[PDB]
Amino acid sequence: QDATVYVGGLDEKVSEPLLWELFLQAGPVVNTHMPKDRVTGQHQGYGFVEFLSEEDADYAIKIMNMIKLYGKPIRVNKANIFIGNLDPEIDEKLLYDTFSAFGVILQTPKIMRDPDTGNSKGYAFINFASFDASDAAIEAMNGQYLCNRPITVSYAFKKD
Amino acid sequence: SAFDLDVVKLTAQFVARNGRQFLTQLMQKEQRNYQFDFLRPQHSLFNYFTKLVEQYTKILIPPKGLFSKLKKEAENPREVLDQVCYRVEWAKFQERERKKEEEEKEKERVAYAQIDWHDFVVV
Amino acid sequence: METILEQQRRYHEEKERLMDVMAKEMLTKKSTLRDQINSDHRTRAMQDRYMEVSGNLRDLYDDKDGLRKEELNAISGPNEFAEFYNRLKQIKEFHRKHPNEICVPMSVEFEELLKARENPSEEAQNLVEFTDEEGYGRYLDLHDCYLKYINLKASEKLDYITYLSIFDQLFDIPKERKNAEYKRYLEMLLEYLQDYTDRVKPLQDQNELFGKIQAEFEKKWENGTFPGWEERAQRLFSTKGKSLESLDTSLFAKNPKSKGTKRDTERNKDIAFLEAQIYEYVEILGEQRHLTHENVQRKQARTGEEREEEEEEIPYWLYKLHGLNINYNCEICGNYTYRGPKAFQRHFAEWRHAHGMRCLGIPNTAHFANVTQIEDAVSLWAKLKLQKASERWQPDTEEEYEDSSGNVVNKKTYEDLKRQ
Repeated sequence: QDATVYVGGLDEKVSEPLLWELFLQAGPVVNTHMPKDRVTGQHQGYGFVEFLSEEDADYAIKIMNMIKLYGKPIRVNKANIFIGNLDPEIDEKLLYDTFSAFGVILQTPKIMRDPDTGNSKGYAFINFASFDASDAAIEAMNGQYLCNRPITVSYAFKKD
Repeated sequence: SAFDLDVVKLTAQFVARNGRQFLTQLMQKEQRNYQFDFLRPQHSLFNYFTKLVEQYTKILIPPKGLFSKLKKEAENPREVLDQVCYRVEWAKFQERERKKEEEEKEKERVAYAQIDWHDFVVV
Repeated sequence: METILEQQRRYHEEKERLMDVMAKEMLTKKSTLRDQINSDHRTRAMQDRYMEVSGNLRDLYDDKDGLRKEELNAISGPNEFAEFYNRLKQIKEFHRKHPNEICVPMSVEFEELLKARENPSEEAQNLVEFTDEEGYGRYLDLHDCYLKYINLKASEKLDYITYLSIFDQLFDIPKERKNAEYKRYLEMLLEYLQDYTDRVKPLQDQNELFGKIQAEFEKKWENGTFPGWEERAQRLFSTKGKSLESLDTSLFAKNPKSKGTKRDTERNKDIAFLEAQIYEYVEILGEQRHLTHENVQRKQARTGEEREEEEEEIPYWLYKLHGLNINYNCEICGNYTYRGPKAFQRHFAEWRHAHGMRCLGIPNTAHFANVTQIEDAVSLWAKLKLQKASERWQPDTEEEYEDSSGNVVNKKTYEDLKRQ
């Protein structure tokens, strides 16, 4: 897990030897793994590249971070408001700093991860201090231009 | 982080003995080729340096132990218990004020989510 | 050292942290009497520590009056500051962050969820200062005092209710003589009552209460504290009456009243002070004595069981064909028990067997696949180790120390011979 780098944000043009060919300049990528879905039978955008040394994986994570690969925000990492279609290049501290401009955050946010890879699932949950920050996130942040990924902010629970 | 904290404590001790706002022992040190990034207010350590300077100024008070001796806080446990009870009452009043502010914010959020947003009038 | 600047601010921060801990202890609600007594003892210990810190900080003002002339001088300044900065310009190779400058006194004055006790008060226990019969200040133990009174009176006609009725008197006639041996038991009963009063309220000032009791004993009890309408003025030491105040003032400095008797003011002053302290403890803790008497009456009126309850509180053919009903003991693989021949070979190439081999020390080699033993595993790891083939690069240096003989110097011998 230390020598392997988890890549997120892969489109349909990216393939299993294509990621190994793109990561060959960063370091000696020994193997590439792409988990296939059960309903569609294709990649879900997240994969793994197992290299030989941990320094090559660190250089690939520091070089290929927030890159625009196949029209997709590909990024390598070390393997009541709901935000969907978020970029995997952002972290919890980066999401807390991005959410601090609209309103005040009550605590540190959390992002959902896949049970197989564990880098990024695609959705996240963040809680605001009051309902005014949630309304400002649903008015402004729900549709704002993020890092090559259109996010969507919505209410997790609402009572009619 | 011990050397930076010691430098901040030395700057707070040297700046508290000044007779003016700008005529201090640290303003002339900035022009004497001494790098001090904690003097600018843009850094996060400046908020702690201001609290250290405030504590150094409060350590120079006449009831702080320079020319007088405290008798109520040092020789009366009942006065300390009354001060602790007053601090607990002030904390309870602050918690009640925060609960009232949260209730007012919830009432404003309930009133804003129930008003009609289709009756537009441009005058 | 900055004793007037840094040490005074540190003492003020410690006093503020102690006051914040006392306010957090007083703001929290209580549910039990023993936990409340432990919190009161911890608050009393924190108040004593804050008073000691204030007394230590209040004495650091002798050199401050001499150093204030040099500290407030605007002619000085950045010279000594630059000298201190050059003294603080040492090697910064100690890459270690210390966030416990103010967080450590905050954590020392706090408690945990498993045990509600502070870090200086971690060794404190309520069972070392109070007995089980007292109930952490709920009642008072009077069985030993009643046994001592029955041993001193030499009679079995005094029960616990009679002893409680005799001990309830404050200014009435005593049960025995004042010059008898009952004063030695009364002094012990007063010394126990003083400790019971000091244990029932640790947050109260015991020294101020003792000084007030001494002032009331000296200024009031020694000057006729019980006026009448021999009955006008009574003396506690001499145990005699007086006609008027002038006769009592003339007899207060008399020769039998000073030292010419066995109950004078010279020898029987401590017994009178102990009796006054016992009377003050009975007047201050009368509700606890009434609760102890009610508990004794409830224990006497109960039965034996009530007193004990109060004191206690499928394919078999396929199995035979595929190779079932058989196992294999992989000792190197954690001594696991595998299946038949199908799992036999599988047991040599797996995660558990690999972890066991790695923990045993032998590397996972293909030749050691069919091996399943300890001694045999070590023999394989030794004999199948790096044999004579592929030696250490075939070292043959033959340095030029002689140029005509000597070549046994290896790659390191000739190097050391040619270096020096």
